[PDB]
Amino acid sequence: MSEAMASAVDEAAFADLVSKIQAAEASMTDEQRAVIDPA
Amino acid sequence: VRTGQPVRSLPGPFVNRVCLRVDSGYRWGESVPVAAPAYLDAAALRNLAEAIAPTQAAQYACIPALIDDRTAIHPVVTTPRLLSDTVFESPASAVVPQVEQTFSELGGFLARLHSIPLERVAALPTRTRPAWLQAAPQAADGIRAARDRLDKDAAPGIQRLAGAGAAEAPEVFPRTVVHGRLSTASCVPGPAPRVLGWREAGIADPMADLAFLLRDLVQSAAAMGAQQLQEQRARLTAEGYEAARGTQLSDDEHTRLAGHLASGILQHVALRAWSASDPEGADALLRRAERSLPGILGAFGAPREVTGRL
Ligand SMILES: [Br-]
Ligand SMILES: [Br-]
Ligand SMILES: [Cl-]
Ligand code: NA
Repeated sequence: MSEAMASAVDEAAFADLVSKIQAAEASMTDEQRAVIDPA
Repeated sequence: VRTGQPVRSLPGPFVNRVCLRVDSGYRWGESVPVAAPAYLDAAALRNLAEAIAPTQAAQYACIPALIDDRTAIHPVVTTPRLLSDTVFESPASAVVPQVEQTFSELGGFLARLHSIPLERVAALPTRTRPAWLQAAPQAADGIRAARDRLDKDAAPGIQRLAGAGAAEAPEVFPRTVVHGRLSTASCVPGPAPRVLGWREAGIADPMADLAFLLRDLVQSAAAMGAQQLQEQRARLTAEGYEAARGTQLSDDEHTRLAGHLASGILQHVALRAWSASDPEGADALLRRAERSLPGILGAFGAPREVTGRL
């Protein structure tokens, strides 16, 4: 892969991870939040 | 900097990591580029969490849930800072005692992790090599080829420790739960430090976990020059591990530790040479690691049996 390709792959992989974490945070219910983040 | 947005991005050859600011703190996520059975699945992560839960290691273990086969989400932590931010700091800033104490706490944490009986972790695989190399056998062979092309005279002490020296230790010793990727970039610093990652965990040599942690001290000493600070961190790590375990490391344990550490340095420099087509830069890194390693192993408490090999 060229440098332009490698940068495109890295940008896409990073944004996909951010989107997945954002989606999980937005949609997790209080019961799921209770299991992952206990107090 | 706003809630719901990424505050840190840590790309890597084998894993991408992001820290999202959220309402309740800071949420780490990780992705790997291939779905591979080498990475712990949901059941293995649950089995390991269940085994850690009744122990003194529980407080530190921030074990993720899986969104999908490639993607992990961690329990929230209170800061986006990482121990690596201190270890690789350039230029120097003020020593924060509570951050430095993280090394003693990590050594104690690891001693506790390494005491979990194997019968409580039936889902964990034996780690015959790091999870990331087992997931990508072509990368492993390429790194091995680049490592073979390293100048054998650049770091003769590191070569001895990784090769002939490592083989002198007995092969029969207790294998333990290992975290598998305990770099300083996977540690949230104290007070109340937390350990991230976990999908590379399994059953292997406990000395490999300590070696992986010490590698960051060697690399930073070589690259940034704070040799004395890195040596003190190494000494604190050993102090915490030995105090928690109640027994000092044996000569055999030190031989295995030094072998994993020296091999890890060679893997690191070989990766730079092969990932970035930089044989000459990797050579420079290796020669500096050769100069930094003796003091770090000495501070950790390694005997002349190990440090005699240079
Ligand atoms: Br889990
Ligand atoms: Br490696
Ligand atoms: Cl290194
Ligand atoms: Na001996």
